[PDB]
Amino acid sequence: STHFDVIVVGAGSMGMAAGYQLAKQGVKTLLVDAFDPPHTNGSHHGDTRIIRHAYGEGREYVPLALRSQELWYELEKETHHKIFTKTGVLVFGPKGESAFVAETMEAAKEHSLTVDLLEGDEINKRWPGITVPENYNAIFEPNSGVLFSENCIRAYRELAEARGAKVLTHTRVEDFDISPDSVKIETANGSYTADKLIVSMGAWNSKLLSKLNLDIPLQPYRQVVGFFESDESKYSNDIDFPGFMVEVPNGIYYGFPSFGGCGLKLGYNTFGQKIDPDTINREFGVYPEDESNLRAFLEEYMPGANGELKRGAVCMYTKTLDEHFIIDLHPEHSNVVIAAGFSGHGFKFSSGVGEVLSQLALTGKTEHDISIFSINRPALKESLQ
Ligand SMILES: *Cc1cc2c(cc1C)nc1c(=O)[nH]c(=O)nc-1n2C[C@H](O)[C@H](O)[C@H](O)COP(=O)(O)OP(=O)(O)OC[C@H]1O[C@@H](n2cnc3c(N)ncnc32)[C@H](O)[C@@H]1O
Ligand SMILES: O=C([O-])c1ccc[nH]1
Ligand SMILES: [Cl-]
Repeated sequence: STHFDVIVVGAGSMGMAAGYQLAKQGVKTLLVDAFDPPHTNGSHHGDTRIIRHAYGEGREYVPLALRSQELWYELEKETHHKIFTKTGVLVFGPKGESAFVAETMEAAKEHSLTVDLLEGDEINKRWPGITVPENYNAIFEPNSGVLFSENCIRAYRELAEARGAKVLTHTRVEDFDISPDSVKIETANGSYTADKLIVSMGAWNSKLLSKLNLDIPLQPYRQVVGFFESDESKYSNDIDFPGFMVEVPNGIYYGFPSFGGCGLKLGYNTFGQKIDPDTINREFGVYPEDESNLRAFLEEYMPGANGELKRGAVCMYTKTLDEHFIIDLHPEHSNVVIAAGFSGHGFKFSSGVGEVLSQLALTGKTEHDISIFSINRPALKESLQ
């Protein structure tokens, strides 16, 4: 005989943040997760995540990125877990041949963000360890950096539970039963009811949203990252090697400086295997592209960090057709909030989204402008059953 004010299905990056925001307000919340967050089955492991402010995916994300940054600073002061390191983020690519680089620069200009603009040999000179052609240009953002994503979720969870939130782990939600005055979920461990529901199952939204009469194109992608033994005198966070996201002819790559000798971490963002979250192979190296795509980049742009592979991780992106998020109320149920399709670039915003989700669930509205994340926008090609 236990109901709840709000139920969060999927206590990961977005869900746990929401749980923390709700618990802080004394809202009796229940968070249900198929596993035990943080874990290595979803989209939040791999240890680190980049947070950028000058948004190359679109300047409309800036306000949320800035609020998220402030919230990350708040979390740092609230927990013993490490949350953020200001490595700065470097963005580069061939001059005049990168929409990403261009939009990043424009976003920086339009929002009066503090950035450094350099090109060619200036890049190589400032950051020994980086070798780009003379025709390359870049924009460096000194105030953005790296988030320790697993620590973020763990901190949010510990804070939320301490304030009353309940977390039901290793419990997969299998169905939903929504009424105008309440919401109900069904699991093998029991059924639960509340006044409001927040759906944030990550990669699994592409399989379970149909249970909510929603037909939205969502494609999960297998994305790997590798840690490589590197020249610490050049790639360590200690010597200010920055986090980065760059565009080269074959696509977009991202990386992190070596922290305490863990080695430089690199990822190839443009490519990934289309998969099912329930049958995805989470072993690094099973596909020759896993390690080959990464070394091809390192050999050309960061030769000193192309050493032995120290560690590998397999994680998932969940893309929408326009690659913009989905944060909105269910079109037929104002008491249901949806957080989906973060298309590989949503963790940095998770703190902000947690606040947005909490507001939508409790009031049906949010102070933040989330118009570009509308669940009813045509660019999504959504529908119902
Ligand atoms: C994969 C990846 C993503 C990524 C990245 C590097 C890699 C390799 N680097 C990033 C970066 O530098 N900066 C950034 O802003 N984003 C970056 N990303 C993307 C980001 O990690 C993802 O967008 C984010 O983690 C998405 O969060 P979301 O909360 O959607 O996904 P989750 O953390 O996986 O949580 C979902 C949870 O729900 C649970 N679940 C699933 N099914 C069920 C059912 N049936 N019942 C109950 N719970 C369920 C999962 O267990 C999971 O915990
Ligand atoms: O959003 C990002 O900064 C990012 C890096 C890799 C995937 N997403
Ligand atoms: Cl994602």
